[PDB]
Amino acid sequence: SDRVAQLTIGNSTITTQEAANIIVGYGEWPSYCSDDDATAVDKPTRPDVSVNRFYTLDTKLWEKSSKGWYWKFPDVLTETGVFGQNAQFHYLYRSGFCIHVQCNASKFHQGALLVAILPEYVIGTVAGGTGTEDSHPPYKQTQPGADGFELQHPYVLDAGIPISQLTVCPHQWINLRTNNCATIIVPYMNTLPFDSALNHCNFGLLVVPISPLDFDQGATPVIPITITLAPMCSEFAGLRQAVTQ
Amino acid sequence: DRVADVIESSIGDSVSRALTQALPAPTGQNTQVSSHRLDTGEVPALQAAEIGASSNTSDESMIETRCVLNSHSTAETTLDSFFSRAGLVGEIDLPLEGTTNPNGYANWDIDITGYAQMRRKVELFTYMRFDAEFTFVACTPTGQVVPQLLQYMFVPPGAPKPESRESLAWQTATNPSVFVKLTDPPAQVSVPFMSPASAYQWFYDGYPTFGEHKQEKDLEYGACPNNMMGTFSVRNVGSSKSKYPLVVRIYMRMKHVRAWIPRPMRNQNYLFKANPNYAGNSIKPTGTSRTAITTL
Amino acid sequence: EIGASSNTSDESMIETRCVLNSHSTAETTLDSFFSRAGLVGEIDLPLEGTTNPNGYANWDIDITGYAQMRRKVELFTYMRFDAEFTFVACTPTGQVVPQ
Amino acid sequence: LLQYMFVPPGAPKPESRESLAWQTATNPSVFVKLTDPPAQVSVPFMSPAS
Amino acid sequence: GFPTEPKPGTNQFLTTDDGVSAPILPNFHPTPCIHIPGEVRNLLELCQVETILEVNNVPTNATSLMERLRFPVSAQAGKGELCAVFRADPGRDGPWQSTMLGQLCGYYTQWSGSLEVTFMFTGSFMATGKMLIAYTPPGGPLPKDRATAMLGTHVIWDFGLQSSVTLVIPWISNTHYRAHARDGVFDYYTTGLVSIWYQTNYVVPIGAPNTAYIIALAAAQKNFTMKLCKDTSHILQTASIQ
Amino acid sequence: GFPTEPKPGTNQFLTTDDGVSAPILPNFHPTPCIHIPGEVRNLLELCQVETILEVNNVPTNATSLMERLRFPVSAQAGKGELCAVFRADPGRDGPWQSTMLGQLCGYYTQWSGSLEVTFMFTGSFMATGKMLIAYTPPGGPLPKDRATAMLGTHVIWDFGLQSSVTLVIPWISNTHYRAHARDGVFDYYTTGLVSIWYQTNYVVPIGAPNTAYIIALAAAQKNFTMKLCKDTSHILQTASIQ
Amino acid sequence: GFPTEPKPGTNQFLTTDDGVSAPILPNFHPTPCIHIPGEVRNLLELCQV
Amino acid sequence: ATAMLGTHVIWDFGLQSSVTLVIPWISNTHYRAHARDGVFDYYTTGLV
Amino acid sequence: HENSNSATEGSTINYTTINYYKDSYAATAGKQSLKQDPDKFANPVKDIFTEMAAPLK
Amino acid sequence: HENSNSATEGSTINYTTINYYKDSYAATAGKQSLKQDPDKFANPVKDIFTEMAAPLK
Ligand SMILES: Cc1cc(CCCCCCCOc2ccc(C3=NCCO3)cc2)on1
Ligand SMILES: Cc1cc(CCCCCCCOc2ccc(C3=NCCO3)cc2)on1
Repeated sequence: SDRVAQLTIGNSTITTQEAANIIVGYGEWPSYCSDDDATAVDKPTRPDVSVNRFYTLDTKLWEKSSKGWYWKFPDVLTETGVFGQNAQFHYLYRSGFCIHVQCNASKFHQGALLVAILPEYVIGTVAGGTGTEDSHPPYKQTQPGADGFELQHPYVLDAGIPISQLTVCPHQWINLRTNNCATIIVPYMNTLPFDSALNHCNFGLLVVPISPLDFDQGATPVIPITITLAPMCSEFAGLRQAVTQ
Repeated sequence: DRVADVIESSIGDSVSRALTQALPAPTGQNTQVSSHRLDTGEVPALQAAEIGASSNTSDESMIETRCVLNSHSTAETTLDSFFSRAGLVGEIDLPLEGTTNPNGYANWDIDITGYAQMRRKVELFTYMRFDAEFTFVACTPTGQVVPQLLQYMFVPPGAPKPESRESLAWQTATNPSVFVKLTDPPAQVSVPFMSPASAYQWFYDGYPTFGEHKQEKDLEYGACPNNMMGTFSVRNVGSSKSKYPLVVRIYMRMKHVRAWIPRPMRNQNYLFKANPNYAGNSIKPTGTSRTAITTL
Repeated sequence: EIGASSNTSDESMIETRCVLNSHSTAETTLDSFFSRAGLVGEIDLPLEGTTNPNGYANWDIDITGYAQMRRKVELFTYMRFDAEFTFVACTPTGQVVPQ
Repeated sequence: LLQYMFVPPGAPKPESRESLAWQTATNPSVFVKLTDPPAQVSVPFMSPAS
Repeated sequence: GFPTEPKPGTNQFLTTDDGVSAPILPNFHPTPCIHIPGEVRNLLELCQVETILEVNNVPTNATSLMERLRFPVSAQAGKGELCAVFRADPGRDGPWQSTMLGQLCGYYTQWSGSLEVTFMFTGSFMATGKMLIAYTPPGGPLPKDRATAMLGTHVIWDFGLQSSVTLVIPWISNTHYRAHARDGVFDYYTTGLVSIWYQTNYVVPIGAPNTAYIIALAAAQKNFTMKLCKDTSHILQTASIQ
Repeated sequence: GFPTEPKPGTNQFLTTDDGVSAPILPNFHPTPCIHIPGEVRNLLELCQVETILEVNNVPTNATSLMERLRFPVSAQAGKGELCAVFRADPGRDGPWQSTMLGQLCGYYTQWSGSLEVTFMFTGSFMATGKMLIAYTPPGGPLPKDRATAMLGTHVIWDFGLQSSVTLVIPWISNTHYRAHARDGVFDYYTTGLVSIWYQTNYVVPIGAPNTAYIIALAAAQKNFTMKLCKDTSHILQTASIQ
Repeated sequence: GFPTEPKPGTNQFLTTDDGVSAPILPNFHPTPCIHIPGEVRNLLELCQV
Repeated sequence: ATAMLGTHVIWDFGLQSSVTLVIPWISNTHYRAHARDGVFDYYTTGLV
Repeated sequence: HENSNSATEGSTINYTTINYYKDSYAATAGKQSLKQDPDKFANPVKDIFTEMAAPLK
Repeated sequence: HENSNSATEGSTINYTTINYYKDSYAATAGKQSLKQDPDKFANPVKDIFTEMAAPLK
């Protein structure tokens, strides 16, 4: 009664028989905005089931050389579903997330992925190598949306910070000999009650292979990693026309 | 009368579930007597890091321990203890001959990300709320004290930024200014937590404008206005050449600190302010290195 | 036409939520707004010149000489108050002298 | 104007007058003019031994 | 004497420091304070007073300056024609600068609260018409047509005995406070946009002016407050006052 | 005036002096403080969080930096072969520098408490094995073989569903606190040595990788505390930040 | 500010003067004091030896 | 990416051999007559 | 005791200030009471009317 | 009395500080309460498990 689990939101149900418990970011369940924490005076929308549900956004292929990937969040779910709509139509957005990363293999494969949530995940550049040039990461790199983006210098998380310490963040590991999925529930984290789903990404999801994938030849070589996630307590306000970015 | 699913519908629960509680911890935890344990079914030592939680194994479960009454204080590890230490965050030059700041006045954009020591400490957290004590140490480049009168002026964003030593803005009718001689002890003043956000943000993963976000504008990524507190202007009070080359060092001591969401400590040399850029060709290891894992 | 400002409330123009506004109005009081030292007078005592040689000057006490402070007060027609006058002296270079 | 700085063992010891260590972000430093009365400060019983 | 130890900040003169100082006149007693009408207690009192919003801040001929105080509305032909447009930002340059609110904002770094803008129709009693005033929250680019503008906060105004209608620009912001908005980066604090469209059309009988004007009066709502006061930028003079 | 007599220390600016100073903004009121997740109260809170210990701090190719995060263990042939070795000292240069604990230590002169190091095995489900992790208290030179290493504090780890095992490095010191250990003389404050040996052997069937890796995660125990904070040495930049 | 009038002796550094001075380490807590044999309280204790 | 927008379930193979997909009664009408291509496709249940 | 000679004497507002001299006008500006009266400038109407109503009947 | 305007207002922690001005943000840093919550970062698990047990059942 701990390695098996079932997550159900809206009209979606995830199943798993080799889980490793559930992490609750900074020990706090997603909640709605207090009546004294808020400022925006207009009465918000809380679509509920039409937005708070599981969206299986993408699949990556784990290879013996993979460096690791990341997805910025608020963003990732735009353009997709009714959630995406309320996000374009409304100025203000607020919500928590249930992130379920899955990846399975056989008892004969081996490897370990680090799945973490890094709030305010600001990306950096190599500064032109020499570090004299003040370059800046493009809209394509900072906000890749679904499809995510691959890291180029995971050791420093492409931001000059040691990944070795990334675990001070709500994380969980996917060690093939042990489990086949990570589940992290993240509460709304920002210095404001609401913010724009468009120009601000409350956090990023990192999926990095710390112990490389390996297996003797002949075993299925296609080990995918799929990202499924669900907004929780989504609230929107500041209605206007639909804006893309 | 209602539809039920509306009556239960927990939508609109403003309070967070919690799951953890803050307990008193004035001293380090004491060690209690432990004895041998030879049994099945109970394995403290065994853990599953995958879960994402730190090993809760106690010393008592790994060895027969004595009893120790730990009375070591944990006071010096509080945020206030750790942060309420004045540190250099700004430096302003007011030379006689030069290209930097002649004319006799300067405008320092209030940004503490300019110096490595202080910057790294704060970049330990994602959000920080606090008041501060700013102290201004002025003198000549030789470190000599000179009979010169200065005027420091905090210029909130939106206020007229002085364009010359004799700018009308120095009337400082509503801005807070300070007049000090370099012969008087360094000026010190108390600043509150100004900012429309509930906390200053060391890292802002996003943009502030809502536009096209083309190449040229990638300069604005990570730029969060809730952190731009305005500028700090200084001038030698008068209408003629200073007569002495000056320098002002700005020290900041945080107080009444609250911090949130710890992050990994800075790994690579810093390159620019409000921009985590690192040197791609000089990516060094977090620390020292050996020759083999089987040798010290 | 009546001459009164619209008393329409936000609640009547849109469906509003509930917000507990605890923002202070303290900084908008007259004392907050006005109790800020500002330049109102400047007196020259040069060595060589036509302004004030001889070594003394007579400044007619009038705060309407400088734009920043003047505009703030000209916001009102009448004002009653006490004041703290501070006198900052030095040479034109901004140098402090034993005088 | 002088700057005194207590440098606990393990802290970066300044290598020059302009050493970065003088930012004294966590070390306790004192800034005094030789014209000001001698600087005086209070120190506790630091030491791992009793 | 009693042992003391002066600290940093000694001898400094802090403009905003509120301390005491020796009184120049011992036992002096001020003139009694008569009762005078219109005493002000808080500046917010003034911010809730409507002042003319120069929506039509276009003319500059010094002969046509009075023309800014009101924009026209006239019998159109099409459908959903755009009348006028302007930023909701009050501390920003533009129309709001003509208002007492905008002026008092120059004195504070940040503000918070809903705003109101009452539009008074000054045409002939015989002229009718319906307009659609719309507030478009942050992120929404200036609506290209009415069908787009209406998706935001708005009000359909009908001309009648009640000359004017008031558009409430509710406080809809991500932050608790807003620093003055201004093109570069600080456009982050923009309030939004107001656009006026013809709901139906300006109708009039024969014998009545085919064009009339609307006057905008703006102020702040009750939930409005400001903080961290600075000096107004707007204005600064030139030749030291004679 | 009231008789006073200023003492030594007058006018000095003491970085760490905690006194008061005139407030620049009279009656200013901060933005309310919303509720935000993950508030930190004491740094010790962070020291009990496991972070990856770069035991394999050997590689430097910038292409192989990710390789330090884990050391290998593979099917051996002999008996009691040595896997890896490292200092228990956390404030010392070495593997601990990769951890948040080691990093936060740089900020304090002395520390006290037991330490823990959990080792997670990342090989295939099919691979079995028993390892012997041993903490060798001060004075004991790096054990030459297992038969010597086992005389100290240790744990025999068996690979199974429970991926990882945790080695507790109890606070065994002569002094109440320890200043950072560092080769010359200050080696007096050394914590000791950790050595990993093969208890039996890494066994695997045909069809499974003959070599896998172990990951070390380290943190401090509940009795851990630090005092007398200084500045981190570890790092110092170069060209004044642009 | 509060009216004061500094007197002779101001700024002097008196070796034997026993006053206070700003503490360099805020919230610092010393190592506990174990029990050690032979504690001395007064030098007279030594003079009778 | 399109199919997931509807009602669904992620099934993981394990000791529990099978998983059950519940096709909830989501209809406009209270009852459904047999669905069949022409017009009566009005009563279609949906797709798996 | 002390002279009651500050500009705000007989003022309907209540202030809490500091002072070290016999004349009260030397006291600090101090913290004070936050009462407002918008209607004085925003609604100086003789016969009030509510928002719900049509201002002209 | 005094303005309640320091950064740590409404803070669940209790501080004892010194001040000589009307604005409380000018007060000293002061001594304060020592409460900690490691579990928030070290054990943010949904269903706790003890050390005596095997984390995976
Ligand atoms: C009198 C007087 C007082 C002053 C200076 C007052 C300065 C108040 C500064 C408060 C600074 O808070 C900051 C928060 C964040 C950042 C930051 N820099 C990079 C992004 O975050 C910098 C400062 O000048 N004159
Ligand atoms: C000691 C000592 C103190 C002083 C100066 C005392 C000055 C008191 C000034 C009070 C000024 O009140 C004013 C009111 C109105 C105007 C005014 N100028 C244009 C019309 O109104 C100017 C000053 O000098 N020596």
